[PDB]
Amino acid sequence: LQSTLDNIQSARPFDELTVDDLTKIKPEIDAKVEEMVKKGKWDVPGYKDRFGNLNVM
Amino acid sequence: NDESILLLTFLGFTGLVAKYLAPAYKDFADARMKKVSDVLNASRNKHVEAVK
Amino acid sequence: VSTLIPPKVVSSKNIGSAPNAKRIANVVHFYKSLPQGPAPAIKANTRLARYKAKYFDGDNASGKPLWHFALGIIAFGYSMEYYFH
Amino acid sequence: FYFMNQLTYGFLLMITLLILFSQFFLPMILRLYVSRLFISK
Amino acid sequence: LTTFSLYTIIVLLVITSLYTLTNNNNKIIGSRWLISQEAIYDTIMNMTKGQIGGKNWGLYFPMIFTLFMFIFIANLISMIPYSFALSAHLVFIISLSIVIWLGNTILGLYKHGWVFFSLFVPAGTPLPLVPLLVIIETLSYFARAISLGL
Amino acid sequence: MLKRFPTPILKVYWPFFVAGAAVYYGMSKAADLSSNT
Repeated sequence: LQSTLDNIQSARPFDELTVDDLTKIKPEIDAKVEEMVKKGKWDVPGYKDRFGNLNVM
Repeated sequence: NDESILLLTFLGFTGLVAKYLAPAYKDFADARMKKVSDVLNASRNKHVEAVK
Repeated sequence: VSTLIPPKVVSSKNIGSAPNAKRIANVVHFYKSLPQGPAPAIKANTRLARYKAKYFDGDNASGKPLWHFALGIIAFGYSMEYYFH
Repeated sequence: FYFMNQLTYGFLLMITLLILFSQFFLPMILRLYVSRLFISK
Repeated sequence: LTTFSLYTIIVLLVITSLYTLTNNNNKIIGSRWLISQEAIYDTIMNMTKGQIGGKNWGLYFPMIFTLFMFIFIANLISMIPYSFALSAHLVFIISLSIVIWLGNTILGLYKHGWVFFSLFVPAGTPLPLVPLLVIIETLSYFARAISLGL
Repeated sequence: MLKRFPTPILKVYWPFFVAGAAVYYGMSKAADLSSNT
């Protein structure tokens, strides 16, 4: 816990981390994302529950 | 001429867009930027609290 | 019945199976994270890339970044009409 | 006249966009949203 | 050379660049310019899963996200001093209209097949009145091409 | 940045493509028969 927090209090690059590098940090992210769009469904249960979809403006 | 009136009107339309659509698109981009920023910051500081 | 070790049974299971799963996701998430926004790679310039990393870059993202395409296509089309009409 | 000059020459992009965007365009937003969901959990 | 290739070249150069170049480094934060896609794609998916709701939502939603932008980009050549969205001819809508209608009839014929005679009558008008309803269902199917075509 | 994920349109978008091929063939035939130009 102490080391993870030390890797948290200044080691969460929430702005300039590569997007696909999340699949590098999360080994199943790549597989599931390929799996998620692969079968045909392009939606996930609340993929944006805390985010907005927005119109053109 | 055949390709003149539209050429002169292109800058007029662009200025018309800059009058409203430029700041409008700026506001739309900034609002979503701050919304996603808060959405990621809350998740981060909540995972920090979960580790705590 | 008699004496035992009620506390020492933390061997058979660690506290918080759900908190353990959350913390294990936390370890992989925080460890495999950039030190401070590492790996940017913004600049690029090769024939068209000198325009891509400059004009399609989000430092401005204003209206002129798209309007450069309109000005250029107008330059092309005026010569197109000259060679055509 | 000019019929076999933009029919296939235009629909080529229509045929190609299926392989282009689906592995290229929507992949970006899908992976980004899924990763943001991972951070949400 | 050929003028049609030069006309399609703008699409061939914009389609890949607007997503492989407008984004900074393919970052998840959603750039100020990248806010455009960040707003458009989600509204697109909203309708896609919405209007095609059910297990048919995932059947061709990516096809929708694809097919939507082709015509919109091709018609973007309208405000230039010599503007030309497909050289004032643009036979392209003919390609996308009747072929898509025949694809609908195939989705009724390849997946739905012989049940294709069980859709033209939405509610009633049985054998005593089926032909009149089919007489306008046929017109609707025929003209759905021209409604999105031209 | 850019990847090529396994997008199934070969066994998913086969029917529309086949119909479009038939339409292109009909257009070629009408370029010689119906329109005779």
